[PDB]
Amino acid sequence: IEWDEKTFTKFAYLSDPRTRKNLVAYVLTKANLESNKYENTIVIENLEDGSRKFIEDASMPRISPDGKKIAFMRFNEKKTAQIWVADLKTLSAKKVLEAKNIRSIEWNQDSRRLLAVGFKRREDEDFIFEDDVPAWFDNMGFFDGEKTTFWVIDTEGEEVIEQFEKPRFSSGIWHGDSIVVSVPHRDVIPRYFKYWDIYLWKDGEEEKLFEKVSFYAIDSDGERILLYGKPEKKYVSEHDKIYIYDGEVKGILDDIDREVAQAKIRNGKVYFTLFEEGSVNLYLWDGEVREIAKGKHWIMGFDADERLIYLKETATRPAELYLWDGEERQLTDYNGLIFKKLKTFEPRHFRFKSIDLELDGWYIKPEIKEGEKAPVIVFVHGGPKGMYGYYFKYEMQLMASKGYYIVYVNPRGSNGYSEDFALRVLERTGLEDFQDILNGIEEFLRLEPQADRERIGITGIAYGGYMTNWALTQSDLFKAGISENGISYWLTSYAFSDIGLWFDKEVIGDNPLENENYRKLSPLFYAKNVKAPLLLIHSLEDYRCPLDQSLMFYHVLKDLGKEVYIAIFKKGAHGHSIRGSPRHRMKRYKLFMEFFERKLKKYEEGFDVEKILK
Amino acid sequence: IEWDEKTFTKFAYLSDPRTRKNLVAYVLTKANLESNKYENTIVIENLEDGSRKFIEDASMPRISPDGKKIAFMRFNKTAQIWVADLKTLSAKKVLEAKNIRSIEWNQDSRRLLAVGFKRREDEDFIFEDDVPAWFDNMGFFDGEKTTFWVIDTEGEEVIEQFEKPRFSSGIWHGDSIVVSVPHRDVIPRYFKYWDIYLWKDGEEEKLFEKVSFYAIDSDGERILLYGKPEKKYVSEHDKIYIYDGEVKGILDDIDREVAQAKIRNGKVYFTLFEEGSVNLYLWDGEVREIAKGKHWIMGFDADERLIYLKETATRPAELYLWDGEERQLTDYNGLIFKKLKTFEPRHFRFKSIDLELDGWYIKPEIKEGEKAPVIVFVHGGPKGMYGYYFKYEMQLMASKGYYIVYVNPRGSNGYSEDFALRVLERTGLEDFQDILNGIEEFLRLEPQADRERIGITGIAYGGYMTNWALTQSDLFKAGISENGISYWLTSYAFSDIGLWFDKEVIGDNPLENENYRKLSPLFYAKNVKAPLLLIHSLEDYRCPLDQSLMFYHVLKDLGKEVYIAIFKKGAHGHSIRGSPRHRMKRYKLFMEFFERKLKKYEEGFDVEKILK
Amino acid sequence: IEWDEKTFTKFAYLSDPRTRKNLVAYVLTKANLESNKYENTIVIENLEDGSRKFIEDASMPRISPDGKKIAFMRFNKTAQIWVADLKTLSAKKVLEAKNIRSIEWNQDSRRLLAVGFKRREDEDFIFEDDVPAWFDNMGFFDGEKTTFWVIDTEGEEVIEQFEKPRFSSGIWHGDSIVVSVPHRDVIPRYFKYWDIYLWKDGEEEKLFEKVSFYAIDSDGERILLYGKPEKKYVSEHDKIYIYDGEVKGILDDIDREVAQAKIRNGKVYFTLFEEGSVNLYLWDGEVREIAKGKHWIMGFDADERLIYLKETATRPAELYLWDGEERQLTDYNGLIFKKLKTFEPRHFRFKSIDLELDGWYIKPEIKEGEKAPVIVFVHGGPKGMYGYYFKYEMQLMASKGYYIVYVNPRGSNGYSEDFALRVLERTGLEDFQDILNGIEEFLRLEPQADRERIGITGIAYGGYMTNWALTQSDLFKAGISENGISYWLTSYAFSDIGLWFDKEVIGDNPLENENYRKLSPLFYAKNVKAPLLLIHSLEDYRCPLDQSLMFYHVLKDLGKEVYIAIFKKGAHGHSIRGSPRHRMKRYKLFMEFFERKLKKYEEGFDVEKILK
Ligand SMILES: [Cl-]
Ligand SMILES: [Mg+2]
Ligand SMILES: [Mg+2]
Ligand SMILES: [Mg+2]
Ligand SMILES: [Mg+2]
Ligand SMILES: [Mg+2]
Ligand SMILES: [Mg+2]
Ligand SMILES: [Mg+2]
Repeated sequence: IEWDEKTFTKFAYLSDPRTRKNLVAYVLTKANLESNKYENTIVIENLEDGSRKFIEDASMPRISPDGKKIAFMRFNEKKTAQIWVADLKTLSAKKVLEAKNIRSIEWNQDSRRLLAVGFKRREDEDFIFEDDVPAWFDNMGFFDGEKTTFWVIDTEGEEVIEQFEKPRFSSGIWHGDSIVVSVPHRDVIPRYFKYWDIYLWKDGEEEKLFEKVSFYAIDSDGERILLYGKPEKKYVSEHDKIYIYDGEVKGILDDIDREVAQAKIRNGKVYFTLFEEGSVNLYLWDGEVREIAKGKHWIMGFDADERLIYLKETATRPAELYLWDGEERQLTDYNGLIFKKLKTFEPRHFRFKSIDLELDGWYIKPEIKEGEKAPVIVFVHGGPKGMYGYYFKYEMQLMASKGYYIVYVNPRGSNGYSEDFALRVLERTGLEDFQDILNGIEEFLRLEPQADRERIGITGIAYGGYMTNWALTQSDLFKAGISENGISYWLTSYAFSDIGLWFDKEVIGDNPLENENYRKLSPLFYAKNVKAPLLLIHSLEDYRCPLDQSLMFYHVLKDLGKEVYIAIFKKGAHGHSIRGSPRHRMKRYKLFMEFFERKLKKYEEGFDVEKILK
Repeated sequence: IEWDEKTFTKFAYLSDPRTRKNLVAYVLTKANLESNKYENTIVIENLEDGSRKFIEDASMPRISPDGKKIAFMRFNKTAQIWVADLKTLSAKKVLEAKNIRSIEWNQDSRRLLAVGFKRREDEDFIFEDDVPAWFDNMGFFDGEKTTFWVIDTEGEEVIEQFEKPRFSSGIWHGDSIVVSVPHRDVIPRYFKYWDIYLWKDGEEEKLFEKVSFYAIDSDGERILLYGKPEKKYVSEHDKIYIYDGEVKGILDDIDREVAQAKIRNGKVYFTLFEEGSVNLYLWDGEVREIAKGKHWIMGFDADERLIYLKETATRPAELYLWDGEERQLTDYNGLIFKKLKTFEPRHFRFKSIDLELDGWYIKPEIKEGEKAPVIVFVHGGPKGMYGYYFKYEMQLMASKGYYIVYVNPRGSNGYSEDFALRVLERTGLEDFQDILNGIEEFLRLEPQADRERIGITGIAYGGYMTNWALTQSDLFKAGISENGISYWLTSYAFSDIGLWFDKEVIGDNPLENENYRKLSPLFYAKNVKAPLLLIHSLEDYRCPLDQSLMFYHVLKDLGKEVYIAIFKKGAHGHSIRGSPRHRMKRYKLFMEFFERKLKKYEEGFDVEKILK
Repeated sequence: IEWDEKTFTKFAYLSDPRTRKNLVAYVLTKANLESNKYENTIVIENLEDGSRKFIEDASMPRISPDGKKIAFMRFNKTAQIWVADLKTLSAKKVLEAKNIRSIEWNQDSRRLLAVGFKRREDEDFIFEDDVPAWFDNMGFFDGEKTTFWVIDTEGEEVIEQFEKPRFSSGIWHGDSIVVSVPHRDVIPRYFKYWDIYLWKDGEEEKLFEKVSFYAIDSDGERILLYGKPEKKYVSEHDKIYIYDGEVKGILDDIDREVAQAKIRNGKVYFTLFEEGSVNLYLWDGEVREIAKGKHWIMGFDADERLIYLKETATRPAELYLWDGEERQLTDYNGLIFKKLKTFEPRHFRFKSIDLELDGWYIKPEIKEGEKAPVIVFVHGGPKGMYGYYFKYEMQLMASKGYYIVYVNPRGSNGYSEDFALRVLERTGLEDFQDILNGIEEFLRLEPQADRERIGITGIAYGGYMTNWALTQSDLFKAGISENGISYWLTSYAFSDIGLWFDKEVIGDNPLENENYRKLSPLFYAKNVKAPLLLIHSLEDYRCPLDQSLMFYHVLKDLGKEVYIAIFKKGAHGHSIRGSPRHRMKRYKLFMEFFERKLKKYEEGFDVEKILK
């Protein structure tokens, strides 16, 4: 009906599509605000006639290759997950295995065995013990000396007939009757996202396929293994590509310089998506690269067996399921009725010149009077290699409905462009990519006289949050800001955060203990400069950008007599904005709105959370 | 009985002594390892007859001024104030109150003064508009404000309430309340400046503005202040003053710090940190020593009688009475200790730079022809003090065949104010040498100590000094650093006392000032060749997890041998104050790591096989 | 994967096959060690699309004759009868049922016949006016009578009920019910004589008076009877008969016992005990075989199809279909038994006294030039049979390096009737010789078997043989005796089946008969030279606890080395039917006891240390 902090609860969220023969499966997720829980329903849709059947309180659908049956997960309260198998015809099901700590399940070609990947920890009640690095990872909790577990599960007898473990952050996939195992390669310390060793495992014995390469195995058609990466990388920020390995490594993407978002191989054909200029598009490789779905949108996921299906999300609509027969046909409209009565604001794309480059930019125009001006919010995506674009961004439609101009850009370092365009940001953070945004703003103001230049706020999460702190220390233009799970100091990010030990050396430069860049590019040392009211938002479970990042910056700013507030969420990780409990997320949305309302649209003194939140 | 990780559970811990007339009240606390809980039993003794009655599962005893009745607390999740007639010990639930930090009797034996706090208390998120965002052992402030309740114990109602800013305190003075509040300039000045008000019937009058002391007690005629009238540094020795309407310092001739003190009918009882001891004195208009020697007086109370809790290096506290002489009231742990070997430390003086410093060591039972390894303890601080109190680890490791050694480097409490102030901005320089010197001198008096094996451990500042040691020195063969500091800058912007404490102890303009990076172990991490164990807890806001974890992460990035154990619960003091099962595990770990990385080295550390 | 105490939990156990039209249904059972529970899942297979569908946490599948619906039970302490539509498997709850032992469809695919029991159910005490006071696996009778309910599954009501004496049974015959009730003279004669009635609408006529068979099945024109018309000994082979109102025995020229039988459309499907095998046959008016080989057919059903469970010495049952050839329907354990080694027993013939006997032995993997210890297993009985079924302990111990050796002594099932009758009042005489002689022939065949370590073990009658062996012989270096017999007199008076069984197998006039003392191991106890482990369970009324405990106490009084393990739960059959955790402990115990007293003898058995 109207846009507010709850409206997101009214959307149907689709995820994790799967297909075999003429069947499609996916997960329907709702945010239940009353019970404060997410509900999951696997939907199984027959092609031809649109008929649906359901598996309630379940997720991770996997359809057996023979299309006779489907495997899934139910989660528990008692804190344990169960693996179930149901027959596809009647949907009667049985409980196969009770498994905690299971991150994935994949069918074998025989529609009998499953491959489960998971982890084991030390699990002492009173304390965690760590001999390795890092001590934690975001959304995974404290590693507590975690290792990777592999289970070959028989769904008939319901037993684990094979099990072995590997180092932390390994992964595996079926290759025929054998398993392809990717283990992060270790020199001084495991080199994550950089180098892997790859093995071929069958019946307790393995052989090494690759030594210290830059790619890992994401899929197999049983003849060929699909490799995701480059064979070798100078920078993890380099565009990931895809390779087919028959015993020779043949890259099919060499001519195309873009990063591969997602890929799957079936029957020698390879379906994959790319980041391009704010979009994520779907292509097929039959031995030539062919276009499938390309436009202003993001393809969130896809699967192909006899048929090709994918989820398509847009700037104004959450994902719906589509089928491609050689023409695109839309299979589901879940949110059709809600958005019939709900106004959406489409972003207008513009080009602008910044230094030596021409960049992409977008703004949303609220409804205002021909005789009046509107306040502006500048969003800055996480990164640096994140990308803004044609996906669905809640806050943006929210604030547009409330009368704000919405403006965002893809500064150098962003994904969706040339590899070089991305690498440029390296040890450049806060210099050129910040000018990119200021120039994007300026071109925007010129395109839109009705935007009031005197009220312009800025907000961002993660890297965006760092950019928000930076913007307030380095510029006079912003009347308000909201910084979330950001970075005020690069050094602690290097030592503290989950990925800090590798990522920072690359993005901020080497020799962190010495290198003066770390204090030079960090907003924390520029604190005396901030003249704007600022809200900091953080979450206690976020190991990507740890609590200190927000809290130090807040404490110091307060010591300098600045106006700043900190909201610390008791639960939730780095992604808590989208992934936290519905009630949590709602309160954040309410806070986000109200701050921009009282600090930007019209400035008023102080912030009273008790009175404001009701 | 033998010494191990479980041995601390067998001790009776006494606390919070109280007296009115001839009656004595105190708390008996046992650590139950099975139920993994602490058990509290209020014991009430008749000064004669030795007779003991009890109040089960309760604490915070307060005896009425008329000694007819006693107030106490029972904690569940809510706390309840109870009142029992002392004669039959029959009791009634008076007020059910969560977040009450204290209770005190009005002179009339009717009204109570209860000092709590109120917070925003949203379930999903905390919101902070003030500083700091948290305090160690108090949790996240979440906009905390101080509350004051005047409770009538008869009708059982709250007849008065008002609130003050965070960290405010109050006490009874006659029929009014003395309210001390932290003074605000930009941010509240904690431990530095206070405004003091006198409060009655809704109206207040400001007694003091921007003073370095606050009101710690009253006899109702006079007000006892704790602090100085003005301080250039918080690290200055805190003294006592009698305010009758004119401030009079009674301590002006003694340069020492007061630990504790109270006023009863014109007379002032107090304790001082002196050279590794805490001694009890009485001021009747002259300073007269009551209990002095090698020990700590951990608490005391006096009305018609003077009682106190004495604790020594070989023993946990017991209750003592003094008439003209000392008489030991209770032996709780005697039977147990009869069966347990105890080690008295040996006092020794040493030369460090220009000063003569105190030192101590404990000598194990050693084979006539053999040498023993050494464990160096560094106390919290900088203004903490080692001495004659009871340190579990020391006894434990002693009975385990280790040399125990510790010193009081400059900056330590218990000496001249200047002796303490010397450390300011000097952290890791002079005091470290003081430790290096004390060590040498020790090795000299004890040739039996094996210089080839010397370890070091410490908590908080002691943890920092441990880190510092392994970066600055090839002397130590291993270390255990608990809740310490690898980096001073974050200690400034992150922890609870950082904003002020760091500026004074480290330097001003922290963002610029290079001292923060120079005295910070994290930058010297390349220099560490000794195996290190890093210990932390998730609830400690004094020295946040970043201090231990960043250090551990960096060291691992450099290929050093290091380990980290992070306790899912507990604050800065979790080692002593953690849950029994928690504390035992830490003891067993502490124990095993010194065994395996120091006494006889070995490769790797397996916490699974080693714990059980 | 490796063989150990826990390996049995990795196998899928199928039971209770049923079929109608093109449909098949059976029960999948798994032993869950973590939850310590047995899990059942009804599996329904279509012979059309070769597909599976499931009914979770359920058993007793019964498919309606028209193939449209399936009835089943869910237990938990109640039980409930459900009905599901076979196409979608949507299910509705029909009747909440306590004490229902069986359910069967009427030809109308509407009504069920439930047979069950009712007792006195006093909370504090059981009261018994009949015999016996208890039955193994049924608990104490407490006055129990058999109850019969006719249930309409549409309206979900009991339309008909009546009751008969204890141990009565019934089956549908057309629209009527054939009731078999035990014939009473002084006490009911169980397993000897029955009276048979035809019951409809509250009315009954008597078909048979005091006959030695009862009614097993009906095709609605014909009643299948199981027994003989007249048996002198209950140990006589039970045969099958067809009653159209004249009685025709179909097996007359075959002297073998029928294990199971069913009748559909004038044809009779049945199994036979033959020489270690249980084989499937059909009778179309001439006996013709279906599945014959080294195997046991554990169950079967026929309507439009013939399906059966087949189990072998190396594999648990899998399901098969017979179209005129055998086709394997299920391999549940196939993947497991790729990675798990199994041992096919070698069959051998030997001579004993006047007979030629069957024997089997498993040869372990041995270091050549060295020898392996032996374990003789004795089957229950005496009319039990060893053979081609799957015996866990045998696979377990063979994998641990033991020879396994067992025989069917005279009195065993699966040979001529006279062969079975030979053992009567002979227990411990000839059949024990049969075992000794078999062992001797085996030692010849396997010179690598070490005759200086040979153990012996058995359950029930086999525990009897184990006791007997240690008192009657010097051959054995150790033994494990489970739920056996030391003293026959108490077997007769105390045990569930004693009053009839012991008169037939041991002898008549039990109180006056010297055989009861003479064949009892207990009276020879002074003879035992070999360490012995006794195993019992408190719930076994087949061989009551005194059997093990008296033998134990006596042996101790004589200074012998003996131990006793008493399982707090479980009946006679607890080794297989006990709770998974229970069964695991039993296995671990069995294994470790043979290891430490047989393979290499050591002093003492410390159970707290030996099992985890
Ligand atoms: Cl299956
Ligand atoms: Mg809802
Ligand atoms: Mg199951
Ligand atoms: Mg990448
Ligand atoms: Mg009351
Ligand atoms: Mg002080
Ligand atoms: Mg019903
Ligand atoms: Mg029979």
